[PDB]
Amino acid sequence: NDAAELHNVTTDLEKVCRQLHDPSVGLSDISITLFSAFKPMLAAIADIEHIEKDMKHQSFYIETKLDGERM
DNA sequence: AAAAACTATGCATGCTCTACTGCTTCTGATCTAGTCGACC
Ligand SMILES: *OP(=O)(O)OC[C@H]1O[C@@H](n2cnc3c(N)ncnc32)[C@H](O)[C@@H]1O
Repeated sequence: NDAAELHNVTTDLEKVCRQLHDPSVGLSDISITLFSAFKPMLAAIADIEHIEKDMKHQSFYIETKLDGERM
């Protein structure tokens, strides 16, 4: 049921296969753990005249985008 | 005095080292084109 979330949190098939072996017995909690790669958070296309509607009408942070490698 | 036996020698064969020169083939170094992995 929650294989995708655990895989994203841990980024390893072996751990997902081993921990989530039984179908009924799941994991109570799943979150980023030490020495376990996690999927980075990306950004979607930005509407140029709906920013406020996208921000729910609150102050927002703007920062110059950097051309490098995400790590 | 005359005939037969032993030794000197000497020229030619084949082998052996020793080297030299040429061709064929294997190994190694270098250059160039193509390919894979990671990202964005
Ligand atoms: O085009 P894209 O979706 O790959 O761009 C988003 C990625 O770029 C990273 N990024 C670049 N610059 C920044 C800043 N200033 N802050 C946060 N992330 C940034 C994103 O993390 C993403 O991988």
